[PDB]
Amino acid sequence: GHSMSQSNRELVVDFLSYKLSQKGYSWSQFSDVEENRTEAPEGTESEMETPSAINGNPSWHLADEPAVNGATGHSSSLDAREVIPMAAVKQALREAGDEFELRYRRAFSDLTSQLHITPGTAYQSFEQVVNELFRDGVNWGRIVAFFSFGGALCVESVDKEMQVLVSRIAAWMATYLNDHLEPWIQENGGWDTFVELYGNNAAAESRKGQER
Repeated sequence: GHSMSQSNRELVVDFLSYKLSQKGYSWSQFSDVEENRTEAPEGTESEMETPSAINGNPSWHLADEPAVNGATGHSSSLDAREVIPMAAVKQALREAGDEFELRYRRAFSDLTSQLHITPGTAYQSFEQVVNELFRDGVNWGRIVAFFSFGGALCVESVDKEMQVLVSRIAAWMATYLNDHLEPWIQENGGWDTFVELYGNNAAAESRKGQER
């Protein structure tokens, strides 16, 4: 709870909704909130019945097939006018985040049963499987593999009826940064520097003057 704990949490749900647009997932369950109230305490354990279930999804192949983009400018929505690394990193993590997982589409199959997302201790098992490819997460464009890793299990939410795991999979992904994963991030200037580094498409306009 410093100053980037809740600011770096909104940008995680931004690219998440852009990737669930091609899949066909309804984000109305996250806005209403009915799985984190009186549905299941700490998490549901009636979802995991067999390991031969969470490893296949009929909506895990929609990215490069339905009109693929070769990065022409995703930061054309203009969201860096709000200032602060929260709403400004919305399009910054879209031209390098949504586009990143749009090229190779989805190479994840048995990834749902690899980390296992069902109980409340699914966070510790998630940090072990993602750490295998997080050995080179020192660059601003290499840390994107961490966000796209926890954004591929959002399709198995409506398939296994576990809408409680999709509302917390993007929550612990943002808290992990504020925990101890912010060495070179806080050294430069949070995630605000990432907006003027990768997504400089909206920064090349030099704004206009909506303040004065």
